[PDB]
Amino acid sequence: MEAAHSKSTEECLAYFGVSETTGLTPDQVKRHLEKYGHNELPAEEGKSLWELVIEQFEDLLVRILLLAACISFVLAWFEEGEETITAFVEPFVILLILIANAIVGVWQERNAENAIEALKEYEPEMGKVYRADRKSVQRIKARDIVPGDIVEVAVGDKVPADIRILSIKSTTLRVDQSILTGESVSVIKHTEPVPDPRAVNQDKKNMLFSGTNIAAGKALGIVATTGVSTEIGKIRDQMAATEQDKTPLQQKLDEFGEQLSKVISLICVAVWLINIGHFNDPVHGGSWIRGAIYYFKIAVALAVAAIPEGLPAVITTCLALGTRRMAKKNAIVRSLPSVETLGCTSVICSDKTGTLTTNQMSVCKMFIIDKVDGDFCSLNEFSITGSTYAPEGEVLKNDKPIRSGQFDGLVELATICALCNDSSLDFNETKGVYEKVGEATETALTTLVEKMNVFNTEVRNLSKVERANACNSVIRQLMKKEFTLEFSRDRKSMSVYCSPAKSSRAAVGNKMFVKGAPEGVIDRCNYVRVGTTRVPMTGPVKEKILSVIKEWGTGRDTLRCLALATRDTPPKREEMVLDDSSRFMEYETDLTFVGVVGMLDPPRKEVMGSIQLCRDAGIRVIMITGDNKGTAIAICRRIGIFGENEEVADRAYTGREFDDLPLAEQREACRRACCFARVEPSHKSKIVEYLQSYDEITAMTGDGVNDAPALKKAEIGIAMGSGTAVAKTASEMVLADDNFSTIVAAVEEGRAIYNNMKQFIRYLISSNVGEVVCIFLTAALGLPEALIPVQLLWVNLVTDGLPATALGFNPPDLDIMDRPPRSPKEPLISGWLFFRYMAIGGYVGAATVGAAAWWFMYAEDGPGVTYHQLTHFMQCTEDHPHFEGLDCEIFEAPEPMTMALSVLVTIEMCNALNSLSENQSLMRMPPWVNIWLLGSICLSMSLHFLILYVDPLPMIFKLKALDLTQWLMVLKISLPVIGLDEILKFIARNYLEG
Repeated sequence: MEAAHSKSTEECLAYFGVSETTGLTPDQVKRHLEKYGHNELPAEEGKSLWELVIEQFEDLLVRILLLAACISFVLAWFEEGEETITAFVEPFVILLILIANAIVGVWQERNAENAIEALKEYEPEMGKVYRADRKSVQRIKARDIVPGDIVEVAVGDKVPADIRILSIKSTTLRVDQSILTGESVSVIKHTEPVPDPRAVNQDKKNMLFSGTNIAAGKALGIVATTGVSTEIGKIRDQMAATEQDKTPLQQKLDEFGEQLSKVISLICVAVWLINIGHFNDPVHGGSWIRGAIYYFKIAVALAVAAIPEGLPAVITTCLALGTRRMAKKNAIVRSLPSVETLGCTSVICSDKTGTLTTNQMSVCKMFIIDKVDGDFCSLNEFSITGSTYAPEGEVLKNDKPIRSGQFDGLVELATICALCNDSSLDFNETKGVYEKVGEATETALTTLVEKMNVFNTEVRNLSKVERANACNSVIRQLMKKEFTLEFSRDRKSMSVYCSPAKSSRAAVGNKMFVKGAPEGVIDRCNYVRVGTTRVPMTGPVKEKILSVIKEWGTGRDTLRCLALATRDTPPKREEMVLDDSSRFMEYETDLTFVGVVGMLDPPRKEVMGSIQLCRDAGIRVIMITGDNKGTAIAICRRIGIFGENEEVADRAYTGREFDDLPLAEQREACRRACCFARVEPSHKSKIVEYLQSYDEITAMTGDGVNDAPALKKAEIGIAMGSGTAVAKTASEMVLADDNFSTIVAAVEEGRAIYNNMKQFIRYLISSNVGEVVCIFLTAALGLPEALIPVQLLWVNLVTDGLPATALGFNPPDLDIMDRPPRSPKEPLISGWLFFRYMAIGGYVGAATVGAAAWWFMYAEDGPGVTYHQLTHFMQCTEDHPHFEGLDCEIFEAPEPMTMALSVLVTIEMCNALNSLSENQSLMRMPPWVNIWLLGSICLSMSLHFLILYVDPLPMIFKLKALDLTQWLMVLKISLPVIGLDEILKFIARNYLEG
């Protein structure tokens, strides 16, 4: 690793003193071991999440509760033993709950690391290295690279470590970058320097890393690095040995968690500390040590209520049962905790040629020179009938279907596209896929001549395999190809040499068909192919070629234009010396320029629909591409990635521009930025960091054996279907098909997931404040019962799980997409929503001042008594030395404790209107929306009978009162005060309707 890309290739030879000639000798091998290492690469290291992020804060309350329970038992058993009855069995039931906490805990960890799960392995086959340590072409194996291996990347060499190109033993070189970038495109690197000091991998466009050499390019490259030192290794393991990030909904878990824990830990301790007086007094005190431990357990019950353990297991359950009915798009669901987390997606940064450009590269347009007189040209311009790898659908004459063989120029044109085409299309029926065999450029040509069907062959009548190459090889069966000299960067053309078969016309009547990059062809093309005829290169003809390159090339319509020229006067294998670049170049004149074909990386497709919602309504799609700025501009406008014919400069920033400007302006590319041109993993990470500092939290695409800080540190790894194992093993949302719906159903179904987590987390935070305030009543005042430790846990058992899933979840709420644009800046805890939370908190607070404390009077439906005066003075009742302690303890009696428990259960359950819809209250009551609440009510009902009547529970808790109206003090607050939240939804800009 060195500036290398920037520097002379000739210097790069000297950098290790190596060549095909003077090869890597044994002490050069040694010399390099003695510097760089030898591809020591860490594996997987799927680190966990749950306990660390949640339990290990409140552990010192919730888990040590077990120890405190044991100590209270140990005390009592030495003092009044069995006699402690309720609070004797209470430590055992606390133990039972702690066992259940541990079970729920281990389930949650074995999902949290199971999100990460079995990340990374499988390097594909390395390369043929020339060496001198054995001067033999060693098909090297991953570890035994010793920087300076002279790798012939060529036939199926998955380029091993950090390489820089030295020399090519062919005129083409195409190195696929799927396995390096995500972007599944066989890029043109180049032998010579890329002068700019940019350290990133696209800007290193002569440095090679894990790229697929697609055989078209018998190259030779120097291994510039090996080991952790290697860019590939470094960029793997700095993410994928310890992966995690904000995984979008988790960032909104922060909002609650980060504050809550610290507050809860503190207030639990405060409840204990204030009690210094009130631990001494009678039914808990006397032996005030009991009192202290009692209040500790009460304060820990407060912690349980405020940080519910069930909650994340519940999301995992909602997730499981949700996702299997959501996801009508590409979503190979790699792991459960990827999805109900993914559903607050804010940016989908997809690599270009997968989905956003369907990796189905066919020719979309062409023009031939039709006929020319008085220099004015009939250019027989055309679009091609129908996108995709469909060899059906011929050619449109402006733009209506025509069998292409009806036009004279299209004969020799088709002969170019079939012959000057050494790659292919196959229809591997076995896999059901039209495989783009070899270079996508020539696959496009294959599909083109199949569509064209110049020789009117039956085609769809041979097997659909043969139908990918039939018309093609009919042409080849006439004009027998008899060598090819492939596309060089320099001459900007390739020469296929072909004459008839059967008719012995080789050498003599042997034509040459040339294909290459625009200008380099259009100037050597000294003749215009006037369809059949030939004239010189005439003016207005060349003028309209020179419009087309900018027309269908810088307009919204932009083709990847490829110029095609026939040679008429039959060249000679006898004059064709078959070696140098320029030799070929000068043979390539007498060129009757036929026209330009254009492969616009699929037309329609479809990729535009999503992008509206992915510009405004929420989830911004970015194109990641190896395309340069100018091309990417138009290439994006073509598919609505920048929507209309609006201005640019900004909308497609290059990874170069991005990196030229220091980190502030680099950041100030990222917000709502529509495309990032010339980008790879090294840029993808930076894009995420900047997106996160706008809250445009990510889902980033890649596949490659160094896409790791774009798989994670990127919220969700979107695996390209394409190259490497590590996509499909380590990225959570695997793509398979090219459908654009994948994007749309984030702004649809992903926002449903967001609403799931909303109503779910809402319920607990609004209801279970009742449990929270119960602790305040029982602990601060003289036992005016609400919820003794075990009694608390029953309300928990009612309110966690079942109501959260009941609202959640399923069709969550009304207005699924139709809900306001989820503009990445909305909190979870929206101001007026927090006001609602506090209002419901006020309600459950007042209802717990009810509990038994108020409720022993007014309309009790049981204890026809009162002394609700006394409650005010703290030191109420509690066994004899207390204010008015003639009685033992009126709240300790059967009906009040059990009923206080029961009233909290019911009053918290009333929140299942306020948290049911977010705000569309009345209209989200009809049972075709999520009404699992029926099951929640069934829980409360069955548990009511159980807790009251079935005596084993009355031992631990207290005994039955009667199923009745009950609590007409407190219950008759609930429904009116819920109606007050209706009024609160109408406060300000006061409409009064709902």
